[PDB]
Amino acid sequence: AVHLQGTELVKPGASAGVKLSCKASGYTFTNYDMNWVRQRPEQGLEWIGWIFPGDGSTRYNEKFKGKATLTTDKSSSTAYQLNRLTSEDSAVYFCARRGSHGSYSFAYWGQGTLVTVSG
Amino acid sequence: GVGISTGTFNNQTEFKFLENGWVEITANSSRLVHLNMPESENYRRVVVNNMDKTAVNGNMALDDIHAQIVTPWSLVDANAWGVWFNPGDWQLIVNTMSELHLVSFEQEIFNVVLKTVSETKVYNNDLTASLMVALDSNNTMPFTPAAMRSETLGFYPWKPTIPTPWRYYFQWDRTLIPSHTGTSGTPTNIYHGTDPDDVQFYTIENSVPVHLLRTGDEFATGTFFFDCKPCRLTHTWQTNRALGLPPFLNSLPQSEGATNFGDIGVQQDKRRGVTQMGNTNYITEATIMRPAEVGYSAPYYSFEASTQGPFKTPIAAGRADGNPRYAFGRQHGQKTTTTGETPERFTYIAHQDTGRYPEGDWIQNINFNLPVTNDNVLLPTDPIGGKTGINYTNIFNTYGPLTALNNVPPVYPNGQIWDKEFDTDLKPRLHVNAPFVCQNNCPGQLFVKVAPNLTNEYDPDASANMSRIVTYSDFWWKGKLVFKAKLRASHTWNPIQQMSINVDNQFNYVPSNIGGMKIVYEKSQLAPRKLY
Amino acid sequence: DIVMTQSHKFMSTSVGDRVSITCKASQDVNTALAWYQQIPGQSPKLLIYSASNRYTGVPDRFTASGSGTDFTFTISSVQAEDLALYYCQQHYTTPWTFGGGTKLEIKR
Repeated sequence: AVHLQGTELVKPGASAGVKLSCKASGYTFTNYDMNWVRQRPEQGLEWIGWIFPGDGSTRYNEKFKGKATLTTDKSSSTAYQLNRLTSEDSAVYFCARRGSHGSYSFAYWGQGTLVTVSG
Repeated sequence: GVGISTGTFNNQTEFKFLENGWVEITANSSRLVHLNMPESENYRRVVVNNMDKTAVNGNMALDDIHAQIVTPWSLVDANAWGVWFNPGDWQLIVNTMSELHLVSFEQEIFNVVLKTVSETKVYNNDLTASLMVALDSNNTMPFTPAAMRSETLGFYPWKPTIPTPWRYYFQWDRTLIPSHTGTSGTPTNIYHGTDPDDVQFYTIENSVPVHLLRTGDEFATGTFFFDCKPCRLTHTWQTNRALGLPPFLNSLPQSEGATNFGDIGVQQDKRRGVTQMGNTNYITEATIMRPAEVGYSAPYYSFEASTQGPFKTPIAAGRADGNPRYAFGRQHGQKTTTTGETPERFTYIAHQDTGRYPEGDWIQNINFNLPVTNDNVLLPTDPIGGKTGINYTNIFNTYGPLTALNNVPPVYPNGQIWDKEFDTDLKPRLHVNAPFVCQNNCPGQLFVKVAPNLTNEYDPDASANMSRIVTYSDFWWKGKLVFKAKLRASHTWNPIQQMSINVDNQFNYVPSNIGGMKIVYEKSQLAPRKLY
Repeated sequence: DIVMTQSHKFMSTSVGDRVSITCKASQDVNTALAWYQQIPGQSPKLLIYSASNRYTGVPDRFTASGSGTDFTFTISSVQAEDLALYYCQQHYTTPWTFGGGTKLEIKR
């Protein structure tokens, strides 16, 4: 009964940041890292990073280093992404979790939160 | 009494120059130790299992599973070089001395002051409260050096220090079958529990006498007398290629310069000497017979598993692998004005040339057809097991009866001084964490606790924890460590390497404008030494 | 960074046939490969992990094979609920990289 629930649409201007959230239910939150992926309609899927809520340990890729910061909140079982500058980074963002196996496959995904940057 | 001091502050290092080139070094260390009341006055049995990281395939090395008894007592550790020496005394020792003995050790606790917080906050004096001190002289409780967790007393005589909460390892079982990114199964990640034949629950109350020190009392552990081997402050440079009589040069250079070399004017298959290759006539520097072997090769980044999980096989001497990495905080050398929880780290590269260079080894067939082909050689660039990143040097052990190696050097200021010997039948030849090793008995550990300060509503038949008055102590610790050193003599025409201050390392030894201090790491074995 | 290229972007398919999507990797990943299926407008669903193993709940018509730099993901009998966008992820090293996708069609 693992369920990930992300927040809904956001429409920021092309100067600021938006904090996306992902609420986890159905498992020991601190037993699994939380991964964030991006889907643009042309450049495909892309992996942003992961956050281990216990010990709060992050890892990004070189592309989203200064662009997104991950944060965890225990006692609420929530994950957060910051999306610092957000120039034309409009895409659908997913909050994913590994699975029961041990490979970094993604068994459980959130419904996706769309982020559109316009004026 | 209530208004009489019970001891004196002394943080001086005295050098007494006996005759015949022997020096006594008396290091006095005085600190002000601040102690809080325990979070709980009960013993806890806690299991740590980081399933989140080790369930991922490939993270076997990130295993942190264990079981520990958490104790309401605190430990007072002074087994680190920085507690006893500042950069100046360390310079004097490592520039003037050659060996180092460990003679004596003693501790005292004095000027105990116990206080109570009342909530603004008011701080009152508990003239009738007591501080429990225990000294494990018989060495019954498990040994626990703090220098490996960087939890000793601080390195500054003018900075108050805290003791570390005591705890020890409880037995457990753990199986972690390794894997990699791309494994098709779920091998096994199981914490089994405890084998009833290995349970060991120690308590300070049942093993050691406890003294209750009030404001006008003091504790004095008598002087412990070591009996160990001398630590050498000289390093060796001779490998197996520099042992014995060199080859006679029949053509010496005529024009002194940079690229003018000498020549052994004898063919390699017409030279005289002894070899251990009884089927070849070549006598070279890589083939000639040396007395023994200096150093050894060992499987590097190798993990052996046992009943409690996987662990890294320790390497005696390194040249990467073998070099210890030290991480520490603001009390132990880091800039006291930095912000953040990132510790300061350094890798100690020792001066001694007793390691190996695996990118330069190789094996070849016993036929020894010197221009070697592919099928008759094993290089550090061939796959072992089909793995592109694993060559034979990763699974190679050349430790034999002909192996000679040196003990580990002192690491200022974060290294340990002394260690306890393993209580086994066959003992190891050296430790990798301390130059000195107590073989039979080692100084006892000093545990401190603040006595329970009960209120008027106390019920032992209540499941909740006892309600205590918030109490904290500050006492003064004093220590005397006596070494014996030999003053070094010059046997060469040329100077040697010495430790000194210069324009690059200048501000590492003086404080900043806001009171920021730091103790950088210094090398110990500076001067060379003849091996053969 | 490991780039993973799926051969075609659109693969023709008639219901009941056997379809084989192909995936290539820039460098050698031993098995280290996962296959996802995404209906347009929803979250992806994990179909295969370790390039051969089938996740719990996936119908037995999806299979996969391969190793090194070549991988294949085949449906032995197509249904109308199988025409989606199939993605090829590598979990050999970070950063995790996905493929471009191959949309399965019905023949015109």
